[PDB]
Amino acid sequence: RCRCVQESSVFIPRRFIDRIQILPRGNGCPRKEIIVWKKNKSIVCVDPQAEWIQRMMEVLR
Amino acid sequence: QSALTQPASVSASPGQSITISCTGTSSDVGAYDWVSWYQQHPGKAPKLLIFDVNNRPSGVSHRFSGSKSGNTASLTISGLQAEDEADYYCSSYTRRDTYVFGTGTKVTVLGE
Amino acid sequence: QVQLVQSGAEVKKPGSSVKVSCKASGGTFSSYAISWVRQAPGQGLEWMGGIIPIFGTANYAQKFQGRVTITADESTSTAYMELSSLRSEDTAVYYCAREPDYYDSSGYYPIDAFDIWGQGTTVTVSS
Repeated sequence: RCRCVQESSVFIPRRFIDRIQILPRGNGCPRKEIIVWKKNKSIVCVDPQAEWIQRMMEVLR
Repeated sequence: QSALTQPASVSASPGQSITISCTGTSSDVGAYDWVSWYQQHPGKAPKLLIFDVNNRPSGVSHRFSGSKSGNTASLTISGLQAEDEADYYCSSYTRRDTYVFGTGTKVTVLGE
Repeated sequence: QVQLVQSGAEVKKPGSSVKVSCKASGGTFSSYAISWVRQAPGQGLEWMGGIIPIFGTANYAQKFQGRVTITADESTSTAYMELSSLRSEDTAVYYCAREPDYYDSSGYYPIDAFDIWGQGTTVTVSS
């Protein structure tokens, strides 16, 4: 089973992030899941579509 | 301008342990663990000693330690030696999304 | 050799502008943020502003808004700091510094600290 029920493409600035978890395909979920743990303790799922998240993965070699 | 409060000077004999306080507000130091410490030698660039209240980057000696209680953060230098004679600055991020530095503390090693 | 190489010493007249360069050597700007900090002679460290080159997002300290423009070219890993309307108080050493990340199997963790500092740039204002 996947962790995300919804996904947002909105830009989350560095100042509001605690951690970004990247979950690839498999382990119960067919899609790639990008989970953002915010400083305000809320957990936000981000669309692997968003340009800002694409630019980040592109550099995370 | 709205700098974090640090004592101007902290001094002790060689081998002693010293503590440097850094007082801010609930908006900065008091708001989160985004508090770091810097060592600056005369005519040199600052160097990171501590990040996230008490974390040490690779190369920084176990003699340097950090802690935070309320609106005050602290740096502890144990086994004080002549190489520790420098200026010390605390830093914090703010809810006004800026960084703010402490006024600085000159650490002197006292002789005989 | 994983460092931030800054442009040379500058001597400027009061009222003129100064553009300081900060090039990453032995690394890239990556997902890191780059901040600009200054230090007047015999005085403390002062955060001017910062930029996240990967998104072009820039923030400035209240005191420096309108006087300072911070830019970055991610393709060359070079960051710039332009300070206008120079005066006696602007005579200082200007440093660029990296705000790093921490990564495990648990994820990406941003670090609000300056782990890599440049050698500094001396900017002298004549009068």
